[PDB]
Amino acid sequence: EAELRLVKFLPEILALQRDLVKQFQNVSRVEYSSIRGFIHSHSSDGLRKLLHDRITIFLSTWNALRRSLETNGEIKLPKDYCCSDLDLDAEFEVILPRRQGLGLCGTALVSYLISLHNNMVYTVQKFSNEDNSYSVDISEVADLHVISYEVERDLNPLILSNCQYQVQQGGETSQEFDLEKIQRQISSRFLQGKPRLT
Amino acid sequence: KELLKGKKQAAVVMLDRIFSVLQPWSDINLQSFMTQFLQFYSVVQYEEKEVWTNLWEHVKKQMAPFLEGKLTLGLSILFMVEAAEFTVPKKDLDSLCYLLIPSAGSPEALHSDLSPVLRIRQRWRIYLTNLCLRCIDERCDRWLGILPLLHTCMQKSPPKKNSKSQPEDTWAGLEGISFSEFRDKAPTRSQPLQFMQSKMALLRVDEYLFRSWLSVVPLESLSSYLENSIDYLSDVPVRVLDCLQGISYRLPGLRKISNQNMKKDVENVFKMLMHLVDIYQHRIFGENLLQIYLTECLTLHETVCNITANHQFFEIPALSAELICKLLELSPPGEKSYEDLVTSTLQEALATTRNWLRSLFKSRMLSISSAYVRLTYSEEMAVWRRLVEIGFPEKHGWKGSLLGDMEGRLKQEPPRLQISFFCSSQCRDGGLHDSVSRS
Amino acid sequence: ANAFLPTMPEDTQTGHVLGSPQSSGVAEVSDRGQSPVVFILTRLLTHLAMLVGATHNPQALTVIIKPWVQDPQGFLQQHIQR
Amino acid sequence: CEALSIIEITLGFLSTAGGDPGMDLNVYIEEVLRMCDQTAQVLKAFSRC
Amino acid sequence: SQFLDTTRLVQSCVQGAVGMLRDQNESCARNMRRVTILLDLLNEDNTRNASFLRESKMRLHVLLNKQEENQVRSLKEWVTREAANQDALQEAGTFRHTLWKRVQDVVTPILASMIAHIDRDGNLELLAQPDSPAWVQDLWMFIYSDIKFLNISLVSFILVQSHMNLLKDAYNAVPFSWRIRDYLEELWVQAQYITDTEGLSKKFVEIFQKTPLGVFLAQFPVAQQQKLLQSYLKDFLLLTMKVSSREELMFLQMALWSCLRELQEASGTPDETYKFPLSLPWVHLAFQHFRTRLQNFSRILTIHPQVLSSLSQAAEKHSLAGCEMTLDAFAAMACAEMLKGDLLKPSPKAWLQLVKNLSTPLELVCSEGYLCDSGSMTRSVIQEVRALWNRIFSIALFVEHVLLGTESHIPELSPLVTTYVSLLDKCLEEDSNLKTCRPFVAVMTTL
Repeated sequence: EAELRLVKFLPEILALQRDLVKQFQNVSRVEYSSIRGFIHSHSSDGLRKLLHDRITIFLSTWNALRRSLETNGEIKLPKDYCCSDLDLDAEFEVILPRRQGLGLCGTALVSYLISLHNNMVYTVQKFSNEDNSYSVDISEVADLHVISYEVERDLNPLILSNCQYQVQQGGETSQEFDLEKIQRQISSRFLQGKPRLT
Repeated sequence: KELLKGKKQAAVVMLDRIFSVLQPWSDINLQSFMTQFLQFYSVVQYEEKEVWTNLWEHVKKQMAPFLEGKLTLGLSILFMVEAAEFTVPKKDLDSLCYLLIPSAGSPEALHSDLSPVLRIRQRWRIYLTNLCLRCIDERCDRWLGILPLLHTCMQKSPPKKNSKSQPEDTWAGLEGISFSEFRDKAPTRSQPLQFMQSKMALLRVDEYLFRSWLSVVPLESLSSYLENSIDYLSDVPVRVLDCLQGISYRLPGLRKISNQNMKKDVENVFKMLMHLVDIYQHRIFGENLLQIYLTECLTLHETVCNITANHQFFEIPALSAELICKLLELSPPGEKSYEDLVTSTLQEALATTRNWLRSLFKSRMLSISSAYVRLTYSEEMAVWRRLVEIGFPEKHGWKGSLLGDMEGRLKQEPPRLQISFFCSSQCRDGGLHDSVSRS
Repeated sequence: ANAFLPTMPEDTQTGHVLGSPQSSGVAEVSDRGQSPVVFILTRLLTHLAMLVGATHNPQALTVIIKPWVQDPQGFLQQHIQR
Repeated sequence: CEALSIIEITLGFLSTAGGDPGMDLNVYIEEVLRMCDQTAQVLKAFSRC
Repeated sequence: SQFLDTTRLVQSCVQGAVGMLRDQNESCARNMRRVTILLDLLNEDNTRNASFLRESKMRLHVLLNKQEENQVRSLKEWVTREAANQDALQEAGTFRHTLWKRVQDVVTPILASMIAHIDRDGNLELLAQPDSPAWVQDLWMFIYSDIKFLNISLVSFILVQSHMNLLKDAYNAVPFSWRIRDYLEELWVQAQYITDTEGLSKKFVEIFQKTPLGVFLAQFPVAQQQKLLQSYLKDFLLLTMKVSSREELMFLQMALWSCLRELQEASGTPDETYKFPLSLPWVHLAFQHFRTRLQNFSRILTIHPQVLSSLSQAAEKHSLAGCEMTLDAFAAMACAEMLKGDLLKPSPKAWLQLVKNLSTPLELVCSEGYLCDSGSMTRSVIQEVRALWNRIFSIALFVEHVLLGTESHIPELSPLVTTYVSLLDKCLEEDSNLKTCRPFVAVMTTL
């Protein structure tokens, strides 16, 4: 659950990676040392604060998820990547999405979110639906394609809406979780009608 | 007239009302005053001078608490007279510019504390630039203190090499001011150097101001600017890279040197630059800055060989080769990247010297024409003595090469007239293994 | 001495490879084959017996626990608190 | 050297696109990629390939 | 100057420049196509090609001048550096051919990088077409003749990347899609940071009219401006959402035209920024005001492809796209009519997959958070869509609760409950509102 809480932030970090691919399609030319020097190297102040918001989102997702990547991700990455809390004064090459050295951070994070989402939709799509051909690419992922909710506003009242109180004649109070109604409620709002990402 | 007296009383009480809300200091309050004055101007025998009469009557009053015993007054009166497009008197340029000069603001952390007052980085830029060009008429003394305000609300200092970034308005950071008619004129207004002598502490508040002050000073008063600012360079031994960039921006904009005055001025500037190099240390060259100094002194050599074409002006490339001699003879040995670097820069420097020497000697030597054989470039042996005497490292060339050049220049002459010239009291001063005499 | 210690994550990676307990990380979901209740109970009993051994000779828990060099007691107190 | 430059260019074209496996190499050179006259010797060489 | 035949040099370097380029290895390999295109339009006959030669030489001038400030002046003296290079002399034969091979090997990667920056997705063929009007070539030779609006940085087998994930030979109708889109989104971020969200459209159109592209497009007359506007609609939809059809793209172009006209119908009568309603930046305003209301519609056309065929009658029977963004409501109505037409015909199982996949978008359309405001006819259409979807969704609970149960466990009750499906269908067409008494009593008695 705690990793699907952060799939909402995936179009934001893909906006980051698309803007960096669109800006830095080169090799051995980017002369920026740290992230804070690059963020203050922009003149249009709204784009500075927009990049600040997206990089704060990226650092929060990275500081959250940096333990399952080196033990459950399919991309084997070393231990000199996730042994520190990243910040705004860290190195700049951790956000440019390469595939061999020190740029496996962004790529491994996006690929692991896609792999978690595709593993869970595969579990759903193997248990009951038994076939579907709805599959979208990663070129038009908006907000409405990923599994997004909140825990204190959208998860806790649905689950609290299905704890049933039973009282016998002798006088008791049994709490029962009728799992069929919670399954039908959780299924038909979040995790049905979603694609199978490629 | 009685309604206009009531109109003036309404104006003074509304100006007092909007001066009372100025006592809390935040941008949220300052956003409201532009809304209040726009509606005040929207509702106002009422000539346009009567609007400016009420504004000019108050502004004379608050100098008395503020000249002796204060930045918000100048920004407020800038909002008030930009808010009407109103001519100011020349004599009021003496007061309003002093309302902006950031006295008691000498830390830059206090300037970053004053920054959230002025967060939008675009409107104020046009406001400060129109105010600069408006006050650019001949009172024009205090406007140098407004530059530390307009250098703190934008990006940091670009450290790159010259002829890469852009010309002077981006390096200095002005981008709206046509200073080039002013460094090149009849300099009747030398009051900027007194103003910069008096107001020295403003150099602690930012990094742009030394650079922008370098690109505003005249040539005959630039050496005085470097002598008055030794201690600021003692605080930080990196701003001589900014001195090199400012002179490599300033030199090619000048045309060919034609008088003794510019000869005196450029020789004085080069002696103060060599003086401020050789006072301190090679701590100037720290944290691998050496390569950028080498590229700047090669560019400086190239732009000073291209503006000397009279050969009696050999003192200036002589200075510009002893300068690269001094900066080379100070650096530390680390590997062979430094060795290949010093060889390549010395080769290109001697190539530039040889290409200078081939540029203005476009005729023969010692043409006779009178039976009294004399040089046609009469102060020639001083040039060869001076450009040969600088001591480069002699594992390189500079002595096997330039002397071979002089030998190739000398055998173009017939032997009878050459031998008759060699003992004619113009091949004088046999100088105790003066090597051109051994040549 | 460099034994495959219990309840550690796995892709081997011997020792006690876990960060600071004041981390903003995920809630440490159970590994390759185990229920979460048995996992967190076994982690708790494991950290209690390592701390009992850590109060005797903390240099051996410096050569077992990987990142710090400063102290074992407060680090494991924060872990037992969590 | 001229022939090697010509054939490195044409292998750079033939690699990342398609090619008719007949079509004698001159009728590829002057009209399809519209190459001018470099030298007659390399064309008399490539005439039977 | 006459010191070198620059045209012969460029025409010699084209083939070696284009032969190092590669696409994403199946995305419409156009190397021989680029050779034919550039060699057709690097001549001096037409004034089009002459002006393109003069401006390409000006871009080569400024890019080599910025490229050669890094040189250490012993590589700027190229003749002396090349005469000292013995192996290149004895590899190229004589000296003048060796010098010309040197200038060819210098210009060739610069030209290749220049083609990799120009030919992003097909921008050259808009010059290679005939019978293209003056806005195409005039805007193409306005954008390429400006250095600061169109930066070309430089760098081997250089990669040029596609942006439109396009079909066979798209050749995007605006002469540069990506530079105007990225420039207008930079202008969007600066516009929504400077002012608030009340004068955002006014400040955005006025900050567009300030830029040199805006004062270039104002001197066009009305008809070329309108053609540019529909072309920019079509390419903006191909840029943002990858759409795998031609006629789905026409319906989305009418829908975003309806959105743009709706947003221009929102304000009553300022008539100073509505002295330019036929202008470019409105498109971005429409998308930034309506993005989910387009994207949901894209999802309702991507899961169910056949319903577009039903939409192939709808504008012929309603004449939509005139006043309000309405195609979501007729796509909802056509989809609910398609599910109400059959209910069982491929199989019951495939009918359950199809109705459970469209459950989420069709439930999102019939919500008051999605439809914020429009005219009263769209709201009336959503109440009938609500009622018909409530009927269809109640049938979906009935099927997935009794019919697959008796098809899985006890196959002796299906010809009864498959009759009671039609019995509930005949009792419910009149009142589709389970919140009152009589249909609730009817469903209990039918059960």
